Amino acid sequence: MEAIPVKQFVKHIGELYSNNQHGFSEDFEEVQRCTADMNITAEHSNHPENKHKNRYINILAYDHSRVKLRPLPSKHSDYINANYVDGYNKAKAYIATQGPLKSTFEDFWRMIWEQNTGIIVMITNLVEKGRRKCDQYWPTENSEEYGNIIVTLKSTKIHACYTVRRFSIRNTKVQNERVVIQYHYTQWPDMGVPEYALPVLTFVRRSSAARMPETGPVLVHCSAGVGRTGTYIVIDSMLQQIKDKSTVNVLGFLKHIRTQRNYLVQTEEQYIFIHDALLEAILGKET
Repeated sequence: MEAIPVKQFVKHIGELYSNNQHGFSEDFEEVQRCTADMNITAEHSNHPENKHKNRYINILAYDHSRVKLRPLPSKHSDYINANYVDGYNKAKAYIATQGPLKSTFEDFWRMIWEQNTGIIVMITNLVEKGRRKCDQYWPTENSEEYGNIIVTLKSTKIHACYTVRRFSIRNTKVQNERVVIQYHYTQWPDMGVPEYALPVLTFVRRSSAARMPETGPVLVHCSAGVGRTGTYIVIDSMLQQIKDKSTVNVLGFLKHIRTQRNYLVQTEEQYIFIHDALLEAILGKET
């Protein structure tokens, strides 16, 4: 599949790092240019009624892959800045989305309900170095109402680098009650990428393993829902590919998902960090 054997992975890393990381720069420029001769529309994102529902004006939801809310008894009531994103050998394994705004809390929770999503992966802090990145769309304790969905915090589990929050959500218009587990990574740096890949590895595996059978896509968000979100999706997907085929196709998979949401894996640093992480994962398994 134009993939690399796991055994060659270590060697491939060497190459990409060699010659002042020329390999990595080529690869990421290819990722960046892979849309060059593709115009992917995001028209609903820029409809006047929907512009306030985007956290970042340049981070849009491609029309073709966007998650649509069921329309309401409400012109653009169907829009949320969210896109289906493929996982390894499974279409629409994820919903990549922005960290919701106060204004989109209802949309966000309704999407989770309507998509049969049971896992939230959140890869941001609410505020970072004094900068707002994400509004708190869950109750600090007990219940909160977001439109037709009431969210009850049931249990919280705080690890070194991530917090797990077990929520019970109920649709007041509907069974009516669903468990939704948020895995909240809490140690992503203000700037750049994590120095140590292992906590991120650990986070991916546990959050990934929480995906239960016959459930809707896992929702992954950070602030904008492209950089860290894209990084998560690639690491998780490639770990599945390694498990399933003992191969890796980071460049191939990423070029693919770039068509489904804009800027997934937003930086070359993120691109390299993916490789570091898979390297550590592979060398972990080897021992």
